[PDB]
Amino acid sequence: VSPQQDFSDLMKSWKNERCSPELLPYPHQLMKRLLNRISMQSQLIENISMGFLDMQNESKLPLLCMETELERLKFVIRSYIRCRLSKIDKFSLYLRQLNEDENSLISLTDLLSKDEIKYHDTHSLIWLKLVNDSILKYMPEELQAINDTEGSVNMIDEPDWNKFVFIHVNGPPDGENEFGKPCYTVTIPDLKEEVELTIGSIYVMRYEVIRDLLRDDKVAL
Amino acid sequence: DDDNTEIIKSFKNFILEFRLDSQFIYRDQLRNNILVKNYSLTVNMEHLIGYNEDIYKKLSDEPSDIIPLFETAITQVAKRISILSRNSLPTFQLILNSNANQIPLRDLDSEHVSKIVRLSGIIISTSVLSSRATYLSIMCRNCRHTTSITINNFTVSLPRSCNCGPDPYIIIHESSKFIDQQFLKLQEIPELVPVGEMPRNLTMTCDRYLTNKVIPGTRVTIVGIYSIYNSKVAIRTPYIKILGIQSDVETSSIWNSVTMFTEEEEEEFLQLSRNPKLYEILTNSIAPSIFGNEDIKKAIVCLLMGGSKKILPDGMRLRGDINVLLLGDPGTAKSQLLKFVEKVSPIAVYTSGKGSSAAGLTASVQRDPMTREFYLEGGAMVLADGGVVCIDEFDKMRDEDRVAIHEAMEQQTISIAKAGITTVLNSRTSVLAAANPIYGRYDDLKSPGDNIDFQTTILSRFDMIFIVKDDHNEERDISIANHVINIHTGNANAMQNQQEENGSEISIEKMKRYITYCRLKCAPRLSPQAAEKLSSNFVTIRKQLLINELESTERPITIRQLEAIIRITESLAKLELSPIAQERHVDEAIRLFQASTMDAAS
Amino acid sequence: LPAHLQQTFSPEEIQFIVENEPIKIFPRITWQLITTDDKALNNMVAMRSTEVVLWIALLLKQQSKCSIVAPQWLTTKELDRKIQYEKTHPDRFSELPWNWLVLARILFNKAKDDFHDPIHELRGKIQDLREIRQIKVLKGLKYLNESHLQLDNLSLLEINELRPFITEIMDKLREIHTASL
Amino acid sequence: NGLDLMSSITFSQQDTNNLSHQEQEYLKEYCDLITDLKSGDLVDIDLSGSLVPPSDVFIDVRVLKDAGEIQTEYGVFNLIKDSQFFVRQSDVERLIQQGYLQKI
Amino acid sequence: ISQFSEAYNKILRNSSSHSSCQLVIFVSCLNIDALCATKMLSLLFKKQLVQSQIVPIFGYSELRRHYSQLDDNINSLLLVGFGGVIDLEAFLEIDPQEQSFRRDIYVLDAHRPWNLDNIFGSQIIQCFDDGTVDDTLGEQKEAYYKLLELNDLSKRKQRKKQIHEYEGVLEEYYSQGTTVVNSISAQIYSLLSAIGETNLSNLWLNILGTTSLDIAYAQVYNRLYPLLQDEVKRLTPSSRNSVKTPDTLTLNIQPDYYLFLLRHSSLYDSFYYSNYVNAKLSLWNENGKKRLHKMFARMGIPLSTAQETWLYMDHSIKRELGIIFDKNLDRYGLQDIIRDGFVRTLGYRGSISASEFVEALTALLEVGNSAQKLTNLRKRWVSNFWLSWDALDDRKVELLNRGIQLAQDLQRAIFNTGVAILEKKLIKHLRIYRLCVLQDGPDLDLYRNPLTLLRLGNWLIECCAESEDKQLLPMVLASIDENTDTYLVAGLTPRYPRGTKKPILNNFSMAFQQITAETDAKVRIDNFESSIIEIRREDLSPFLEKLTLSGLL
Ligand SMILES: Nc1ncnc2c1ncn2[C@@H]1O[C@H](COP(=O)(O)OP(=O)(O)NP(=O)(O)O)[C@@H](O)[C@H]1O
Repeated sequence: VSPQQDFSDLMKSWKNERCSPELLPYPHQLMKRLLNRISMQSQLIENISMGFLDMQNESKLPLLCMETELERLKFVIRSYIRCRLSKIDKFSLYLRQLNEDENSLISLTDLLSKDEIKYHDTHSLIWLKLVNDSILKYMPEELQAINDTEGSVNMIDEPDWNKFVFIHVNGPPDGENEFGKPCYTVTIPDLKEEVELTIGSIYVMRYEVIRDLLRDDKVAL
Repeated sequence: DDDNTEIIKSFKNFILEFRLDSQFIYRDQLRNNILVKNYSLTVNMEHLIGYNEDIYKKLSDEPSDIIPLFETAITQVAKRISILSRNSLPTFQLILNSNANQIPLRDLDSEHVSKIVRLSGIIISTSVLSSRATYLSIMCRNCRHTTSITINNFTVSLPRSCNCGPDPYIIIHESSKFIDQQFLKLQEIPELVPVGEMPRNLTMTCDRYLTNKVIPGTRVTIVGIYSIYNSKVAIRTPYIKILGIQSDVETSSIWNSVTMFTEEEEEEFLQLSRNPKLYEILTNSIAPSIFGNEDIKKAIVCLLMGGSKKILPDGMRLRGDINVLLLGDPGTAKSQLLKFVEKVSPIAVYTSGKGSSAAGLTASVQRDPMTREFYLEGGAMVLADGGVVCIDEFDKMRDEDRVAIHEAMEQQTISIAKAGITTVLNSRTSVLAAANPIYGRYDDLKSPGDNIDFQTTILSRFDMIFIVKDDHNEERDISIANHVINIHTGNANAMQNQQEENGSEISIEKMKRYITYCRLKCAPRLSPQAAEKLSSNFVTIRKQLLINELESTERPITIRQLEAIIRITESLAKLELSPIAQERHVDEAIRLFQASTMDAAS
Repeated sequence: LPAHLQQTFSPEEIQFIVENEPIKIFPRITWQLITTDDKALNNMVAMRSTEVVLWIALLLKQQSKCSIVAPQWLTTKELDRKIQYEKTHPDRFSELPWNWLVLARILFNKAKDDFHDPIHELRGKIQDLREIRQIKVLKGLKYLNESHLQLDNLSLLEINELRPFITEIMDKLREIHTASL
Repeated sequence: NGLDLMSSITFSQQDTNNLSHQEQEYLKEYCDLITDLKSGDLVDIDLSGSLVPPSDVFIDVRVLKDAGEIQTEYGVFNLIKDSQFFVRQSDVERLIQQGYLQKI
Repeated sequence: ISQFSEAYNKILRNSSSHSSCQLVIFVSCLNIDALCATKMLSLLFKKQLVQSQIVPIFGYSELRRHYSQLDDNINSLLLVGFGGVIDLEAFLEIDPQEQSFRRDIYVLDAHRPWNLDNIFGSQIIQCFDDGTVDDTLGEQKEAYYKLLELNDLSKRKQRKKQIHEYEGVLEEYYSQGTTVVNSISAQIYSLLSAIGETNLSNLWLNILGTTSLDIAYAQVYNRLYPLLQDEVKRLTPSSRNSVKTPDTLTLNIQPDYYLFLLRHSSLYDSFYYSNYVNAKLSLWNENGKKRLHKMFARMGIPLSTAQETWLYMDHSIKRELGIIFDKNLDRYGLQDIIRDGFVRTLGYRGSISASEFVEALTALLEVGNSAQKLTNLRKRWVSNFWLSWDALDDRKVELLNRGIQLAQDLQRAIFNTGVAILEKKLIKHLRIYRLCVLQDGPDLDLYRNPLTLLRLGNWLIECCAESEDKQLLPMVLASIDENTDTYLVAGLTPRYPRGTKKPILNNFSMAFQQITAETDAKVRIDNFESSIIEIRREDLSPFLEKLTLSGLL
């Protein structure tokens, strides 16, 4: 609830976001209080700003400091969201491949923001308009579907949990999963054995094997 | 030498310390080039004079005794840069250039000897690669003492100390290290300072990464050092050792080649292609001098780009790009024109011969009278390969290899079976024929053919053939005659072209880089129907010139003429930077040779 | 659609990251400011050591109503111990503040006046530091294999600037290797 | 889009005719969709704007043959040919992409 | 008429607000005195974090164009180099706007005499003359307070006679030679000094600002060395090297020379395009050419070494250069070259005297790029003004060097041209004044620039008159290329040979006004500077007959 932890995990979400292999949950539970909080002092600052016109018949330093703080914080979430919107487009089909399925975790309110689901299907729909009126007419029957054939392939892609990324390990230690020699963690790779890990050590590998540790907040990217 | 070692420290200082705000340019440059395996660095003498004047004051004094020292430190610099220790690392090259101050060649005597001289001139001919020592070691013929000499630059015979005597040492050839040396033969610039006399050639020598940097026959700038060696009183041969050498603009070019890239070119070259006037603005690039003659004026451009050259298996290959005739009455501007044309070419040779100036128009292999053994002496056509062919006086060309022109233009080659050598060597050179027709306007009331020597076949060998006829006619003159006095003083027409530079026109030293640019991309090609159009156009060109010949008129047309007009298409298209060619695209190439078809009708 | 970069962060951006780190300053001044992530402060004692975020200090240093302290890690005699450790440990990269290269340019741009003799000194020491570290990087690059990477101590600038090359490549490695089965 | 005040995709994307009509309709329909992302936030965003991080905070922008002034928003800064300023990052973002402003 | 601290701390009160501001500089105009002054001033505003628009006006009338064009909520105003003669309250009008008026205006200049409207009747200004000219100037004191508010028959001609005494007094003021006095830069320097700030930059900007005019008189500039050298003694960058250092790296005094482009150009051509060498040693002459080679025959210097680049001349030739000069140059009357003035150092990038660094700034002014064509053109000049603005900025030294070589280009045009006019002998002694005219030649567009003819006729007045005894005479030059005969024409005044008895006060500022008060057909005061006007060839020849009489001076 600490306003600083808000931005700490906002950057955590952002920094993890662009470097991420594929789209991850929308942190509305905390962002919400943010997207309101921004407008809070966005309105306040103008009261003390026009209130600074009341002394006009000196200290603008924290004035434009506070002002700056906004655009600096507001820009933050931009790259975060926009990147997601992109990965949505990039994955737009797979998102529906997980969507039509029952199991397991779906868009819902759970993965996408309301604007994100709207943008999602409106984009894939209008995409369908554009692809259908132009190259599907002209649309022989087995070709009438845009999805798996099977092969090859198509999108499908990209549930690539396998991809390589840079990481930096951290957690508020019991001193759980800590086995030594100085520090945690495992676990062993799909085709290989354990390395393993320490928090002071940055260990680059498949996003799958490490993914849980992003979910656990056990490692930075 | 510990004095020289203090100087060594002085240069290590010079590198580690120096800053242009804030990166240390030479320092970056090193780790940059060590992965280039350049093992050399180009240093501004002005960042040096800016760093410490002292070291230059002594450097400018006896640089020869220092230049290697300068290297012995920077070769150590890589040691403290390339890797950490506690291989093998080659002894560095250094190449230094500076804005300096230009000096003319004719005035170079004594005085400045054993110092730095910036100067240009032009290279005539490249010597063959000659490798020289870097490290060598030797066991004694008698005591078997193992000596190690580091041979350094810049003679020095082998030291004899461990009968033992007089000097019992022979090179360990197995373990030794090496470098190339060029031996440039280069000539003063054509313009200054011949006075009355002949141009001098003063000999200089490249080594290592300096070698093969410069084409034979291109304008260049060398800095180097003026020095002497005996070479059989005391009468020792004048020369200059070379550091560092820099190409005169660009020249870069060779090989494959260069851009590099400076992105604005692609855009600026594409915008050219988006300019509908670009073809015609190229036409307006060609003669700031010549107002009018727009026809042949359009004809020059299409050659330089290179035309279709397609190699299809088997070894059959068709030439590019083509040939052109400037033959016409004096007053054509065609020599003035040609003296534009050659300066346009990135690489070419201007021939008014006979062959130019003293050149066997084809390479004439001539024995080295020393150590016997014929070696090919090169040729104007040979050196001009992949470049323009300039010809005046084509009425007078050497008759025997006139045929080698009759051949090289077509088969893109010259076969020399003479003496020992059988090698068929490349001239892909594209000819432009500027000769003056027999008796001027007198071959017009006659048969216009056989004008060129005794056969009409030369025309077939050529392509875009153009007869320039200037009658004394009104007002086409009074405007170019008006153009004249402007052209002369004060360049009242040469100012008027500079606002067309800002408004429209090309800079033409640019035009080099343009034509260099789009000749290195793969060959353009027409879509099928413009070709079939060449078929119904030509079936009537040929039909027309049999029917024209219903008068039993001797002549002119071939099947290499149609194909000739083909190559003009891919030329004018290579302007566009487009893999294809449009119907009308080709069509103005048709209207462009169409005047030559009436040259057949006249 | 970001297009650029896109996976990797722009150095331009990562500087925006590090600019969010805490540091000490020497205020000239004796509302609130309110802000968000700031907490502090009440009117902050002039000419005393105090902890703030970087970018604010950057801006007030631009008004010169504050002075930024040199990080206690950043000094000549210190760089010596670290670079020496670097030469005697051909494999490990030793130890660094990790936002440092950015910090270097950042401070030298403006904060230059506060240090004692950084000029013509540290920029060289860190150029060389980055040098031997860079060759340690590049030489470590032959062990490059799937799937394991220990970059251990390496800076975010250091890393990010080269990110595309190991990432993109290593995928071409692992993919084909496990693909063998 | 592009950015204020986009205020239209008209003349933007110069292809116009050259871009096939199915794509023309599609594209303009798609930025019709993106306008709804301008509806969703409520930031205010300026997703189209504010691509690159802020600093700091004030710059000097010079105008290139641009008038102007359109400056009714906020306050009127009087655009003239060869006019530069000293101003915060905020107002820059629009006329810097609008092509009017230049130097950073 | 106020000390700077007051008006400055007051402009603060109207200074910060968002959106800005509202106050703005008017850079005026192409004359260099503002440029440094504006820049330091710019930095000042940038140091106090205050938004300001930056306007590079050119034309005098163009000022009216701009003030009337867009100023809305503007609460305060800056202006430079203008209104030292004509009042804007008349020119703009203005009119009262809301005591404690809605808008403040600042105006700076060294040109004299001030307008009568300038010190008194404070509305727009906020007269900036302080503390230069008090004077008094007790004549404007009677120009109002005796004038205002102005037996009944005999006191009528009495009141009108005393008023005619104030009329005949005040008539002489405002009718008088117009002259520059002090580089505004040092005013803003002592202003910045009053505030307590001194930056080595700002003093170097002061140098360039003061130095800006050094081809023109001094006159206080002679005593400005102390007002500067002392500040150079006020700056002690270090007790000692500290080699180099690569940074700071700051200026010192040294043997400067009136000789031109010394550091970056050949010593030969340095003597050769140089102004002081020209007239004294007769440069258009081949006689003085060979005679110059006699100087090296006393300098022990090769003609080659004269063709040499300054960077490569022997350290020996450098150290002994001045002493050599002392042993020789005193022969031909060249003893006044040597000057002890100021030289900036970027060290590794080289060192440049102020005097030198001036010229390339003046290069970017004319080069380095139906009545609408010349407005578009003036607009191009104002465009290339900015490249000179950044050419003040050290951050890019490279763009500066453009204009640096360009100086060799400029002078190569000029020097050649002047001689070209000398062997033609285009001089007409007339009676009252020497005058010439240029009908045509190469690069007349380059002669469109007020400064090209300014430098030109400067070089040519130094040339035509050293003296060159006797009785130095004022000058005028003219040229045309395009526009149907705008005939750019400028007024000019003789420079003494370094030994100035009097200020000398150009009368053509008034005289050209007498012709604009005359038939004034085709005459154009569109120029900011009274020294120069546009004129049509059709009426310029009678403008010349009307220039003959009445001779005012
Ligand atoms: N546009 C122009 N058209 C014609 N003549 C020109 C033109 N511009 C310049 N000239 C002048 O006229 C001459 C043109 O060359 P020209 O008289 O045709 O000799 P040439 O034919 O080119 N030399 P040659 O090949 O031996 O016949 C030059 O010497 C110029 O002085």
